[PDB]
Amino acid sequence: FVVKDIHFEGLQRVAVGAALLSMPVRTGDTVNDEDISNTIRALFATGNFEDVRVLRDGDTLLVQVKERPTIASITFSGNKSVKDDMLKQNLEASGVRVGESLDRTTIADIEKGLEDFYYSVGKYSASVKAVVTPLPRNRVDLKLVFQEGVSAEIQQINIVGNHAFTTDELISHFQLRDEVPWWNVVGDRKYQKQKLAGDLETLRSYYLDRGYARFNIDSTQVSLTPDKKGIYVTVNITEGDQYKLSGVEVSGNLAGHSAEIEQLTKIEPGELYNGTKVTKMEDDIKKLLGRYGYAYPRVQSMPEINDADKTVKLRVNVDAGNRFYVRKIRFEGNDTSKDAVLRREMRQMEGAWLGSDLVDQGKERLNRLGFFETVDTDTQRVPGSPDQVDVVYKVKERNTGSFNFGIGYGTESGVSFQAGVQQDNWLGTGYAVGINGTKNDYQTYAELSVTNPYFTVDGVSLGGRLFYNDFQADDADLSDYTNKSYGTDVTLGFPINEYNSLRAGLGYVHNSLSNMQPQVAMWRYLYSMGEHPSTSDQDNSFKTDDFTFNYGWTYNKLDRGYFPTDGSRVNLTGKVTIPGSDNEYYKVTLDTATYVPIDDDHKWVVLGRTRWGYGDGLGGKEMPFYENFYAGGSSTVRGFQSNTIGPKAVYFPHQASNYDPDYDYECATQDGAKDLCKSDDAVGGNAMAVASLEFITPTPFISDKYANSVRTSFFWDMGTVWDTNWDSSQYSGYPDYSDPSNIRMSAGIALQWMSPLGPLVFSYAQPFKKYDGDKAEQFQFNI
Amino acid sequence: EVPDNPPNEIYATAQQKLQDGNWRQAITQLEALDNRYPFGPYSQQVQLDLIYAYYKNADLPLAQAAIDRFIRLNPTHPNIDYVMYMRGLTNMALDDSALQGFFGVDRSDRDPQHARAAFSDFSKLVRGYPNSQYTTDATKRLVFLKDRLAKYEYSVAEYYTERGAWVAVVNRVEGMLRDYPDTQATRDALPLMENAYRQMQMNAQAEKVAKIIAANSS
Amino acid sequence: ERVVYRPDINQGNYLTANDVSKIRVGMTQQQVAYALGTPLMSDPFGTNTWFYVFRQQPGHEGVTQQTLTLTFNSSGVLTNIDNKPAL
Amino acid sequence: CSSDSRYKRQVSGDEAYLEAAPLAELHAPAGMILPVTSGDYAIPVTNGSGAVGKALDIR
Amino acid sequence: LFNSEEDVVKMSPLPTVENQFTPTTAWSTSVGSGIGNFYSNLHPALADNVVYAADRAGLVKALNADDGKEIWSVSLAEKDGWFSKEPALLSGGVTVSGGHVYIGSEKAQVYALNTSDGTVAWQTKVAGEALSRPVVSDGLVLIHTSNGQLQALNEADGAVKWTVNLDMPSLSLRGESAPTTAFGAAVVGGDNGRVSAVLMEQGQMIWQQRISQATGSTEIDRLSDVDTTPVVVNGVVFALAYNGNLTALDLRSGQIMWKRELGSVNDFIVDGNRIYLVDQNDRVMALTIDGGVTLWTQSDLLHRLLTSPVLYNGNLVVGDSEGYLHWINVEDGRFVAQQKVDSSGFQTEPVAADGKLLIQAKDGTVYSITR
Repeated sequence: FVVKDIHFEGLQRVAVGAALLSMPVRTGDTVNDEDISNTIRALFATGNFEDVRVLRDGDTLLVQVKERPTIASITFSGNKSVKDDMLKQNLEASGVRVGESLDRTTIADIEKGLEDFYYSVGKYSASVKAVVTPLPRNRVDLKLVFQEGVSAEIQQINIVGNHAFTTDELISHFQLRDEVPWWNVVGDRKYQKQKLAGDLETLRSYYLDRGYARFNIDSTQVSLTPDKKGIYVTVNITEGDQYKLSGVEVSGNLAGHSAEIEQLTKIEPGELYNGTKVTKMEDDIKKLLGRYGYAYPRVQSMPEINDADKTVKLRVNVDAGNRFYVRKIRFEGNDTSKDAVLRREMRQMEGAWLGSDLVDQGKERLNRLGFFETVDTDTQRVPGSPDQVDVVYKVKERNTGSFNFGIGYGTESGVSFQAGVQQDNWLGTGYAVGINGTKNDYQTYAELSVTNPYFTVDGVSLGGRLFYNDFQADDADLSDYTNKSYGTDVTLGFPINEYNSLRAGLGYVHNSLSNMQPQVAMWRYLYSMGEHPSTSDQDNSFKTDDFTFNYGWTYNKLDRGYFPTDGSRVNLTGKVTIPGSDNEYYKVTLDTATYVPIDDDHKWVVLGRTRWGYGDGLGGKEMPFYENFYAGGSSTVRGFQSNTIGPKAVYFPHQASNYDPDYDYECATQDGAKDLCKSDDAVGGNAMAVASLEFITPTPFISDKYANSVRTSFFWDMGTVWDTNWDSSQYSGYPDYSDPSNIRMSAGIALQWMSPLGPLVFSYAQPFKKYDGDKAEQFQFNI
Repeated sequence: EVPDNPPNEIYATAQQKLQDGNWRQAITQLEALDNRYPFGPYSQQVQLDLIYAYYKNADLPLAQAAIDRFIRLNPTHPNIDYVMYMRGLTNMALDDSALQGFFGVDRSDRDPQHARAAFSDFSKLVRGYPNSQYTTDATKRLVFLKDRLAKYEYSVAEYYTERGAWVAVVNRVEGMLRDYPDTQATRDALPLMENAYRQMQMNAQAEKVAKIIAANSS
Repeated sequence: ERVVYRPDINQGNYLTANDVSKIRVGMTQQQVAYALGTPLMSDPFGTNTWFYVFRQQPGHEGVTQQTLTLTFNSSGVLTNIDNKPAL
Repeated sequence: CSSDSRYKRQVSGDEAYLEAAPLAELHAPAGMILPVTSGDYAIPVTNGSGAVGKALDIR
Repeated sequence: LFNSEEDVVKMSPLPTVENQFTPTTAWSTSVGSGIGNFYSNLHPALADNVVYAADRAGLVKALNADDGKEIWSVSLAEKDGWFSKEPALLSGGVTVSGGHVYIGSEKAQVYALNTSDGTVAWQTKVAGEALSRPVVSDGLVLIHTSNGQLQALNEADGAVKWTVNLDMPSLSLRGESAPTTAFGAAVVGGDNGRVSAVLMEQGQMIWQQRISQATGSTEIDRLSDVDTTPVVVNGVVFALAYNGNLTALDLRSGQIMWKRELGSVNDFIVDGNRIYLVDQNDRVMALTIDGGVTLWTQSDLLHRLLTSPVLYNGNLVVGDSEGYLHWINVEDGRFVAQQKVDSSGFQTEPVAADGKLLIQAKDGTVYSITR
C-alpha cells in the first residue's frame, strides 16, 4: 500500500523526522508489507529502539516502538577497592553509559565481562548484578551489585626443568615479611599475572647472568585450583649448560671511537656469560656515542653462543649516526618562572653535538630545584638533516613561597605580632628570599636572608643575610636582660665539585646588652670574658662587637629538590673568630640528610637527619652562651617544647633586677625564689648530639595525587644537648651536663601536608626519657 | 544539576543565574538542560552561555570543554567565530595570570604556551571570519601575543648571551626575525646577533647586520 | 678574577679537518651535506655561508675557537673553506 | 564578603591585550632582508565588525 | 567493628543429617599429613588387605587393612639434587600394577616402589609433573602430565616408550585426563574441554573431539577439578569436558550420542544407567546413559565439597572436603547415614574395596570407614 501517516511511538533521543528518514516507509512513500519488515530491522539499526512493531491502520502506519536510549544513571554497589570507573570502563567497553542506549538484553554480556574484568584483576571470585531501575521517559538507573568474593593469593611455585638452581630462589622474586594469624595481620601475598611475568623475567635475568645461554622457559602452567584463589604453577624451563663470554667482536659504524668502544668492551675471554652486563655494555656505548653526539647509536649485540667449548662469541653491530644533533632546545611548562632560570640549569648547548650526560645533569639541577613538580623533556629530532634534534624541556612546576607565624598575643593586647614569609624563586627569577622578624613590646627583631644564587656564570651564590634584634625582654623594665644584637652576614657558595660545594662568610656580632640575668652559666661566660658582674643584681652592662669568620661546605648527591628519595646531602657549617673580634672563639656545626631506601621501590626510605655541634673559645674565653646549642619542641626531637633540651642554669642568689615585677618573672630576685634558683629553660650547651629517625610511608585512604608529596613519617627521637664545660662544683646539687649522657627521648609521627603554601608539618610525639626542665607539649604544630 | 524538568524553566533559571552572575548555578542549569535535552532549541546557545558561565567564572578547561561540545553539537554555526574567539580568549587567560603586575614584574616572557594556542585560534578567527565582531578584537591580541612571543624569544636570546652560545644567540634572534617583523625587540635583536658574530669573530658577518640596523633605523 | 676554577663554556656546530678534506671549492651544498649535513648557523640574507664554528672557554686559561665558515654561491656551490683559529 | 568594613572585591583586572600595539617593522632591502613571518602569524587586520574588549559578547 | 568489616564469601550448609545405618570408621591408621591442603592428584589405593597409602611428605606406607597395621613403610622424601633433603611431593596418585607402586611426583618423577617393601623398583623423571595418576597397563605407564603429554614408560624399568602431545591447556587448567586403555585404544581426556582417543600401542590419534572450550570468553571451572578422564563402558564413551561437560560419544569416532555441554559436573560415576555424580553446586544427581535425564537428584549436600560418589554398604556413599561422610540412597536422594569422622576434609576418592571404605584426608590421613 501507501502510507497515509506514521505514528512515531517512543524515541527518547531520536527525533520524529529522524525516525521518518530512518524509516523506509516514510510518509507518502509506497509501503509494502516487506517494507514494514524492512522497517523493523532498520529501526533496529537505529540502535535506540528496543522494540519495533511497524503496524498500519489499513494504510495509516503506526510503529509501536519500545526504545533503548538514555541511561539515567549507573549505580555501583559493592564497588570496593577495585574501583567502579574501571568497572564502568567495562560498561564503556560494552557500549553503555549515562546518556546512551541500554539494550537490557546485554546485561549478562556486561555481567560476564565484568567477571572477565574481575578475572583479569587477580580475582575470579566475584559476581556482578546489573539492575535496571527506571527513570523518566525511558531512562534507567543501572544499579550494579558487586558481590566480590575473594582475589587469588600466591601460595606455591613448582618449577620443573631446573638444572642446577633452586626453585625457592625464584620464589624470592617477590619479597614478603607479612603474616595473618588474626593477631599479626600485616598484609598478604596476593596474585597478579604481571607479578608472574615480572617474576618470569626476573627468572630470565636470573639465568642469563649465570652463563645460561641455552636458557629458555619451555612452558608455564599456572594452577586451576578449585578455590579461585590457590596459585600454584608448573613451569617448564631449560637452563641449559652455562656458557662463557669467550670473545667480543664488536663491529659496525664505530664512528672512530672504536678503541673507546673497546674500553667499554674490555672483557675476559672465557668468563661466564652475563648478557645483562652485555646489555649494560651496549648501553655503555650508547651513552659514550651519546656523549660523542650520535643520539641514535644503533648498537646490536649478537652472542654467538659457542656450544662446542660451552661459551659464547659476542658479535656487536654498532651504528652511531651523526655527531652534531643539538641544533637548539625547547622549554615548556614554564608559564610562570623565567626560562633562563631553568635554562641556566642545563649543560648541553644549542648549536652543538650531543653530550647525553649533559641533558640529565641539567635536569638534575632542575630535579634538585624543588619548585618543580615534574622534570622531564622531549628529545625530538626536528625532521630533515641529521643535525636537527630539538630537546623540548617540558616540565611541571610547583608553587614557591611559604608564610610562618607565632601563637596568641593579639587584639586583646598591644600592637604585637610574629611574622615571616619566604619568596625563594622570587617571582620566577630564582632569588632565594627569606625574611622574618617580629615587632613586640619585649623586642623588635629584624632578619632578612636574600640570595643571588647564580650571580655569575659559575653559579655564585651571592647571599646576604642582615639582622637586627632590638631585644629588651621588656616585661616591666628592660633591666630584665636588655640585648641589642645586630649586624650582617654576607655569604658565598661556590662550585668546586658540583656535589662538593664550599661555603664561607663573615659575622659582625654587635651584641649590646645591659643588666644581665643572674644565671651563673651566662655569668661564667662573663667570668670567662674576665668580666665580673655583680652576682645578686641585674644591673651590669655588656656590649660586644664580635667579628667572626663563618665557613661551611655542602655535599650534594641526592635526588630531588623538594621530595628526594635516595642519596645523601651532608652540610658542614662552621665558624671561627679573628684577631680584632671582641671575643676569640669558634663554633662548628654539621647536619646531614641521607635517604636510604628501605623499599627498593622507595615507598619506604630511611631519613637520617642528625645534628652535631661543638663550640668553645680560641683561648682564655669560651663560646658565648647565645651561641650554645639547644633542642626541644621544634627540633629533631618533637613532643617536647622549644628550648627544653640542654643544660639548665641556676640564678645567682639575687636581689635587684632594677625591679623585677612583684612575684613575676623571678630570677631568685627581690620578690622571692632566692638562694640560687635553678632555671628550668634549656640554657643549652657548648656541644650537641641530636637526631630524628624518619621513615617515609604512603597513605591509601588519601589518593596518591599528593600522598607522594605528603611525607607521612614515623619517628623515634633521641639526642642530647650538653655543655661539656659544665661545672660539677657550682652545679653539684644541680645536674652535671659535661657528659653527653643527657640523651632525651621521644617517639611519634610527623604530618607533612604539602599545601599551596608549601609543606605544613604537624607532629604528635610522646616523650619517654626526659630530664630536668624538659617541658613537653606532646603535639608539635609547625608551619 | 537539575532533575528531570521542563527544559525552559531550566533555561530560564540558566539565563537568570547568568544575569545573577551565579555562573555555577547557571552551569547547574545549562548542563542538565543539555544532559537531558541536547536536542534543545537553545542547546547551541546553551553551550555559548556555558562558555559565558565558564569564562566569567574563569572555568577555562570547562569553557574549552563547552567549546568542543559545541564543536560536536554545532560543527556548523554562525557562532563559531565566537568559538574561535572563545578558544583564543580562553587560552589567553590560560597562559599567564599573576598579581605581580603593578611591581613591574610581568609574565609575558616566561612561556607563551597557551599564548601560542591563543595565537592560533585568534588567527584562525581573523582568517576564518574576517567579518565577525570577534576578528577586530582578536587582532590587537594577535598584535599582543606577537609581542609576548617577542618578549619571550628575546629573553632566550638574552640567555645565550650570558651563556656565550653565540650560534644560539643568532638562532633565537632569527626566531624573532623569521616570525614577526613588527617588533622593536626584533630590531634590538639586530645588534644582539651581530654581537654574537663579533664574539665568534664574524665582524664582517656582523657589520652586514649593522647595515640592516642602518636599514631599520626607521 | 684570581681564581683557577670556572665552569667551562662550550659550543659545538663545527667541522673537522677530515670534513675540510671532505669538501673543496666547487662542491655543491648537498654534496657538502651528504656526510656533514647542514650547519646549525647559515647566512640568511646573503649568500649561503655555512657557519660551522667551534667555540669554547677554558676556565681562567684563555679562550679558543675554530670558526669554519663555508660560503656558497646562489647555486649553493662551494667557494671557500674558511677555517679561522682563536681570536 | 568583607563583613567588617564593607570594602568588597576591588581594584584588579585589565584589557592590555587589546591595548597592545605592534611596533616598527623591518625596512631592510635585499641583502639585508630575510623572511619575516613564519607560523600562525597570518592575521587579516579587519575592522570588520568592531565592538572590541568587554563590549564584545562573550555569550 | 572493623576487625570484622572485611570481605566475605557465601556457602551452603549440610541439610538432612541421617544415620539410618549407624556409621563409624573401620579404622584410622594415619599416614601423617598426606596431600595436605595442596592441590595434587595423589590418592591411595587399597587391595589385598594392603593399604597402599603415602604422603607428599615422603612416607609411602603399606598398612594391613583391618587396622592399617604397618606392612611396610619407606620414604620417597628425596635427599639430593640442586636442593638436598626435600619431601616426596607426589603429583600423580598411587598406582599398584604388579609388584610396583607407580606414583608420579611433583618432582616430575614417576616412581615404582616394590610392593613387598616399598623399595624403589624403578623411578623415572617424566616431562613435567603428573597431572593424572600414572595409568599403568600393557607395559606402558600412560600419564597425562602438566604439559599435555601422553607418555609411556616401560613399567618394568620406566623406559620411555613415547611422549606425545595431548589437549594442552592454556594454563595448568588442571584436569586429570588419565589415559586408560579402552578396547585397544588409549582414550584421553582434555583440559581445554576436549576428549580424545589415541592408539594405545603408540599414541596415534583415533579421534579428538572438541567438546568444551578453554578458559577465556567461555571461562571454565576453577571451582572444581572436572573428571575429564573418560570412563569407558562399551563403545559409547562417557566423559566430562573441563566445564563439567558430560558427553556420551563413540569410542571409535567420538560421535555424540548425547552430551551435557550445558551440564557442569565435578565428579561422576556410571552406576549402570544411574550415572551418580557431584554437580557444580556439590549436588548429587542420577543421570541416564541414553540422555541427560535426571533419574534422581538431591540437595542434602549443597556447597559440601564432595569427594567421588561411590556405592558401598548398599548405598551411595559420599565424603567431602569438609570431612563429613554421607550415605545416600541408591535411588531418590534419601540420606541414609552421616559419619563426621574427619574435620581436616577428605581430598581423596573413597575406596570401597577390601570390604572397607578407604579415604585418606588432607591431614586426617587414612580414615577407613565401615557402618
